[PDB]
Amino acid sequence: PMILGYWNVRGLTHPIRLLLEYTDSSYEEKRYAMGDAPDYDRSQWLNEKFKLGLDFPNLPYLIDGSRKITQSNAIMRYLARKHHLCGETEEERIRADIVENQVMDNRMQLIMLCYNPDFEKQKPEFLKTIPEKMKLYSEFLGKRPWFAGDKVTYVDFLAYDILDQYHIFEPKCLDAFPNLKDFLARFEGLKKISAYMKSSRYLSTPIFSKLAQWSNK
Amino acid sequence: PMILGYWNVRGLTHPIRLLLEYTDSSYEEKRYAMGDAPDYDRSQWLNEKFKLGLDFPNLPYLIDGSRKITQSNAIMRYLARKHHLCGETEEERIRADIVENQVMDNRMQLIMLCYNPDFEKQKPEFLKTIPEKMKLYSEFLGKRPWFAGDKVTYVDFLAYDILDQYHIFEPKCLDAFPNLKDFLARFEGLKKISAYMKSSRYLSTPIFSKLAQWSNK
Ligand SMILES: N[C@@H](CCC(=O)N[C@@H](CS)C(=O)NCC(=O)O)C(=O)O
Ligand SMILES: N[C@@H](CCC(=O)N[C@@H](CS)C(=O)NCC(=O)O)C(=O)O
Repeated sequence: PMILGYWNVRGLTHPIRLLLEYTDSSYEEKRYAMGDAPDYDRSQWLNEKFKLGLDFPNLPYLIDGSRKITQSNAIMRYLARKHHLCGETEEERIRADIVENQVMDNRMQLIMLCYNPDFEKQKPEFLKTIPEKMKLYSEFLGKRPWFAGDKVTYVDFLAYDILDQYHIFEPKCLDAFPNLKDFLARFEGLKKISAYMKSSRYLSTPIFSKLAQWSNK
Repeated sequence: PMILGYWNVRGLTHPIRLLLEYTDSSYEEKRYAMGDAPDYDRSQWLNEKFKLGLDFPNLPYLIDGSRKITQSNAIMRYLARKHHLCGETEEERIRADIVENQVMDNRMQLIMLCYNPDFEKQKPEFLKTIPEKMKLYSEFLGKRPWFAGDKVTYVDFLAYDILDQYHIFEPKCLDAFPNLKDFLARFEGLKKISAYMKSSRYLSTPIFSKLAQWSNK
């Protein structure tokens, strides 16, 4: 089988776990654990970081036979090409390129606030900003059923993830965008997905390490 | 022609400027300026940020007639596809994806150092880490002429830039790494790049905005 390695956290690997399932990949995961405070030992990983033969060692990684990959986006694109889940048209490619990089931006912003020592001070001004981030998702999708077009592509996995996360963080952030909420239910309703969500392998939380101030446990 | 817009800095757009020159593209630039401390006015951009028809307004943006794109990597890929500078085989495609992503991480690490009020006391820890980053790019290029393989692809633009920037930060960081000093000279040796480095348009520094602690003027 293929081997997925990551922390025993949702982090940024939710979209890869979901694509592996949707595509019926035959895989196993090694979920590394971080020691507890104060130290938050990372030795379970560090001990083999440089022994897997990865060009640029990092988590997540994917071993797929003789193919070895790091960087979540490259893993996602690798799977997308393997299982034909890319945009077919120039327009679809442009939309997937954009979204793919927009979700990373929006992710880094959440990670930054979340691991910010002044998280409580920070919520307030950060939440005033969500509505305009959702609007931009909302208008981009418009009436299309999926982000690049007429077909589910790997970016739907990235966009579902990030929208789901913003929603955990601000339950009402989406009341004003029925099309986003509609997107989250169309996505949760794909066949292998609904099944994966009721399984032992499913991990929606925690999101971050115990380092976090949010969704850290 | 095509319109590229970004700040009047190198920032994260050096690779696009290079790619437009290497490909003999017809293009005009809009270089936005920002005020000086203490409030660093961004009003030149802000006045037109929501007036361009951009899906997710941001800098850099590229406009190619109908097509309006944001996110640097999406602009890079659009230019790559147009001018056939994409990997050709799967092996080239994975190497491209990884590098693209590895570049952005190494770039985010430098930006975070450089925008930390603690620059000076923090810098010496940052320097200790460089040798290991460069060894990774080094062992990855190996003996290949270019990053994805035997031909220049869009990723050599992303790689030239991040090696060039770290090289400006630590002039001696590449001494142990011949294939990289060499890569730097092969790239610069490209006809249209060599031509462009001497032109009126060339903008090497500053790299960061007036806010940074390093290379801000
Ligand atoms: N940009 C990388 C993020 C890599 C990264 O930041 N990995 C964190 C987990 S989110 C890590 O623990 N890295 C392993 C390491 O550096 O040793 C990706 O998108 O895959
Ligand atoms: N992930 C984006 C980063 C973009 C970004 O943060 N843009 C900066 C300059 S590097 C900016 O000034 N944005 C202007 C704004 O927010 O209105 C990219 O790769 O293009």
